[PDB]
Amino acid sequence: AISAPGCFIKGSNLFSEKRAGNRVRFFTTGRDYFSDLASALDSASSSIFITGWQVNYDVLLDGRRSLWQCLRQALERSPALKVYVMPWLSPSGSLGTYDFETMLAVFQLNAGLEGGARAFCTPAIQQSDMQGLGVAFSHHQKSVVIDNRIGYVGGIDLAYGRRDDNDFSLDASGRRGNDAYNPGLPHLGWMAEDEHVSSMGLMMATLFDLSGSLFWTLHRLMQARAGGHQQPYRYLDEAPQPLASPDNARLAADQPRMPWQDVHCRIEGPSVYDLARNFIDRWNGQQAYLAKTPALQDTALVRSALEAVMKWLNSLAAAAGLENYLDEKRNLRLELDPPTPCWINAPEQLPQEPEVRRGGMTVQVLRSAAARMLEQEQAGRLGAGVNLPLQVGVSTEGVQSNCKDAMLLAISGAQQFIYIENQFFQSEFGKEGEVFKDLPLSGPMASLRDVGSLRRDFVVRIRLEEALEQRDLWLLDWAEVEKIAQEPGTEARQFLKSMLAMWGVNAQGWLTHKLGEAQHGLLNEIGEALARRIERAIQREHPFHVYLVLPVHPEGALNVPNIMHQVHLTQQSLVFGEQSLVKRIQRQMALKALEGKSDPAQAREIIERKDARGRPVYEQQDWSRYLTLLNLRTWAVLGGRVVTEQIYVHSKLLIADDRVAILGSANINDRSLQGERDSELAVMVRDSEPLTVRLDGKNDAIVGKAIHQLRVNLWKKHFGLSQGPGGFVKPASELSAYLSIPAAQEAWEAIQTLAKENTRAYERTFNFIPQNISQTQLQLTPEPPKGFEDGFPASIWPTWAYRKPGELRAGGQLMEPMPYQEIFWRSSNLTSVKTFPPPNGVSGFITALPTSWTRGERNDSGLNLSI
Amino acid sequence: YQECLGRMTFEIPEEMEWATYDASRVWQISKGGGHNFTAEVTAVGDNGSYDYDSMIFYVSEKVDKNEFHNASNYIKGTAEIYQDHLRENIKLDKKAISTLQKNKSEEKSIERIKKGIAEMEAKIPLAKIYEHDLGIPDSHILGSKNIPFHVLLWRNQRVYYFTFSKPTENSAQRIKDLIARFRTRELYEVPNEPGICFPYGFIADDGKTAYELKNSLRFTRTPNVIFSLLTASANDPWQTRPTSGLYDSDFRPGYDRQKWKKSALLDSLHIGKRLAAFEGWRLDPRPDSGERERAWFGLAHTGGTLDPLVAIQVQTFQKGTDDLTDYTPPPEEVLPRLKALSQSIEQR
Repeated sequence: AISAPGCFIKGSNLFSEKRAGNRVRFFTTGRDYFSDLASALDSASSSIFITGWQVNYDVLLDGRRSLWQCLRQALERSPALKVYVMPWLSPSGSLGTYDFETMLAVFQLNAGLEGGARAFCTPAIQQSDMQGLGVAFSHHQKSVVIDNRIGYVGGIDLAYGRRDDNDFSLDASGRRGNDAYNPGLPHLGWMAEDEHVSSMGLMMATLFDLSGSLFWTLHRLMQARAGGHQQPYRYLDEAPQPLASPDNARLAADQPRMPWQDVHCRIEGPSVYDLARNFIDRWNGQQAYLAKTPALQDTALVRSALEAVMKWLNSLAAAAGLENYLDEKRNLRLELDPPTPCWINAPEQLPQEPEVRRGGMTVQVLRSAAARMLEQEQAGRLGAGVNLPLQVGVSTEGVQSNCKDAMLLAISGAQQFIYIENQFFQSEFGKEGEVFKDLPLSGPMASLRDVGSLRRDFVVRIRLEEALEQRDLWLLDWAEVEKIAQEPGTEARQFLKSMLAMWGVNAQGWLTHKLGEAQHGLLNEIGEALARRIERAIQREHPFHVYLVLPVHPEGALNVPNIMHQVHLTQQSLVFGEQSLVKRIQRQMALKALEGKSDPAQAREIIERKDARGRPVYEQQDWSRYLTLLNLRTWAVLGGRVVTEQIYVHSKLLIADDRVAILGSANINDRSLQGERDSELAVMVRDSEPLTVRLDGKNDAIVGKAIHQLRVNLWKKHFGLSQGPGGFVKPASELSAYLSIPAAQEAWEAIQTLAKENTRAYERTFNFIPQNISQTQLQLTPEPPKGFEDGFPASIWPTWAYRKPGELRAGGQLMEPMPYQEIFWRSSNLTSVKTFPPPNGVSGFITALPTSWTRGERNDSGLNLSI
Repeated sequence: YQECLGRMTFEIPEEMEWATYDASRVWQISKGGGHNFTAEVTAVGDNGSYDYDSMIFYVSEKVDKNEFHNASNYIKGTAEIYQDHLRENIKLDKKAISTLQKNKSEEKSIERIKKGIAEMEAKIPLAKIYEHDLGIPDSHILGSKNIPFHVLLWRNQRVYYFTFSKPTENSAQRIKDLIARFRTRELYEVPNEPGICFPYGFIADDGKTAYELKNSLRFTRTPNVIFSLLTASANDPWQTRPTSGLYDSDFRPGYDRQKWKKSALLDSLHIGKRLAAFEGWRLDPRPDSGERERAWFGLAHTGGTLDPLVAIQVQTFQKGTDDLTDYTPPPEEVLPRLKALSQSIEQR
């Protein structure tokens, strides 16, 4: 780390410092990572630590074996194995419907194992400042460390929808069950006629086999583990049957899956010790937190609940069979086993201090954590009597923002180029521009938000306004809701479901508003870091550049108010806001081009007034000299119809002058970057071997080779060049020359022109996809020959048409179906389905980013910026 | 000490101020939201409507001829940028078709893309912005090739914008008749003939054509509390509702129960002679710890089916949101003055 002035972060609260002699092997697709994980688990002998945001054992690693199967085979192979798994725990029952079977799968992981209980599970409780607002916060730590020698870190968690190939195919028939991931569409398949496994069935079956402190007592009986032979389970040990959603509906054959792009790495060296120390400290802290005695009233409630469960089991004549462990078919006592936490104090489990090796690939591990979490880990260390040796410069009390400060330092130290590829983008943008408080709430958002606007006569009879204000099912008037249901009309029949959905959305609207007072604004500073570096490049008049690759819109349907608010904040941060990235770049370029004949203090006002177009001076500048904001898209033919679908860019990768390849699990939102809300594991890898490169086509440069290859493969897939034959998207071969030049202008001009061509072809074919100018405006009462050429920007639902966008007294509606609707995909008999001619001229997956989407449209849900 | 909004007049107890369009926002008035007090203590949708060819108008605060010129500059820039986007679409389509025509490539779509290009080029000339004169002193009047619309005016450092959604072939005739009938007006001045009353303006007519106006009001003594007045004709083509801009969020605000307590607000208030309800809410601090802040809401809307609809909406703004630096008075402090104002409302 001497070839560049830029070095790692060096403060006080850092979790650890840079460690050399690491064997780093990056991963670009999910399939490769899963296969390597299968091989490493097959090699495992001593101890395994697993932590992740969402852990699923249904997933297939090598295409034939699942994660739980691989772990069980590892346990069978090694009679001295020790497995500790630490997922993230939701404080409520579930934020959504991801899964809830991780705990019972780990339970069944010890079934039939000779010897004592060699596996332990411990859900991780979030810890922050006050936690009243923090209940929503989580853990975004992803890591698997094997035998204290091989470790993993990245963004690809062992979950559904992450294993993707180089082709980016939209066909979903190949995947099984929950592996067909596409949150946007309303899934319309069905798997569990007589084949698949019900989610509730296996859990009540395990309750039958056994024969808020509920989670505490469930983990207590988990700790009191029957590792002996209890029952050979068919559906996971010799008949690997897939699970299903709570409604057990799948993605239909003619419905496209949603491609998933992510990055990951494997590590080998002394930094695996760093990851192991992190896991051990967190495990000890959570055990110490568990050591606290729960409420006696809660204990009595759980005792009554289990008594009722066993009474129901006894009443079930078929289920009332025989029991042998801790229950003995009701012939034993109750279940109040004394607590006994299992620390990681065994010297075999403690990792040995590793030596300092030279060269290789130096790695730093970055963590963000709260003061509560740090003091809990101190309590755990004192309780378990474990104190691993630490380097000089590490802290144990305070707050970490290692990912944020690391990104800031890389930005402040970059020299030529930066490439970013993320999932979110939410930083400061100033006060909102082109959006004002006098302006009425947008069309779709107002339709979602206001509840008395539609059918005032039908709402004044139900009078459920007070019911929804007071949040009471009993206060909800059964007589009035039944009267409205029995009211004549097909539109009324649909309105019943619509208003049930509205209540489901609006039932809880008072989470935390006046915690202090209502404020607006984002906190993290990555956007202004990019802007300041770009402005320094402007000031010194030397070449510099930054990319950004992000998804088109966040995961899920575009009719969810929080997703719409994230689109609003994304557009404000990117472009719309008055002091956004584009605005800051334009202001600096105008200040530079107007530095000739202008007073110093005067120029700060001279760059402000308008031109003959009416727009201010700095708006005339072109920012494409510092910014290439791009997305990813594809298309296919499934079942005889043309389909298109976005590629969700879920990776969190970052590059710094082909010398650093950042990677981890920190988004570009405040909840992950600020430090006091969520915890993660990001790494900061540094090369140790030099390589020549002609970055800008004229001047030689000395950078790394692994980083160069990683970026080359990222682009190579991004352009469709690496995919296999037979795909629907042709390769972008003309960029094979430009891929290796990130500093030459012609490279970004070529890629930008290709992006625009792809976008134009997609616009020619479709109109429901997000674009700038709405195409549903033509399908209206106004006639084209009169002289109506306005061209209004498309709304957040691009088929929504505005009669007059300035106010809301006019209003509008949708003219053609949106993909999240059911009439889009289902050929209803009373109507005729719409098909589209195939697109043409489309090469690659990258398309232009629409910066006129939702222009002058107010999409704010009024909910907490934190939640 | 009296003022008129729409077609109704009332008596004001002490000093008052109307809501007019933002001076910093005057130039971008084609995208009109409405008048405001300041950036944050506004309401939603303060503008007037008139049945003369679907007319809407705004009134600005004290601005100058530089901003008056900037307004038309913005209106021209919009059409300029649309033309640029339309031209780049043609460029991209031409490149696409040139790459498509390659050795008996995809067929049966050349006619489709060509007819698309034909439509795209047919809709090109209609987007030009043309200026007119009409012999009106200091008027930036715009419009299409033959049919004009988007009226502009500048009198007494004000702006009067008049747009019509469905102008016919005689649009210039109609709008010049309308602006001939238009006349400026001053605060605390009430005319003696039928017409329309909006802040600093009055257009006389026969007194029968439909109308719909809405504006906000605030006492200069108590800037923390504002009142928005709503007026409309009987059975108007827009059928405006009494709430009109509340979005069911000001009805049910969010707050922490730990430090404040809320209660309903049902009071008595008669507008003109008829008696009106007053349904809203109140937010009260709790004596557990130091909490000196208040907020409340209310709405009274008697009328509409036969007489003109009259609605009064009361909305409070917290201390420190803006230049205002005073605590929010409790409702019982300011409701007597609202009762005094509401009882003096009469139609012309």
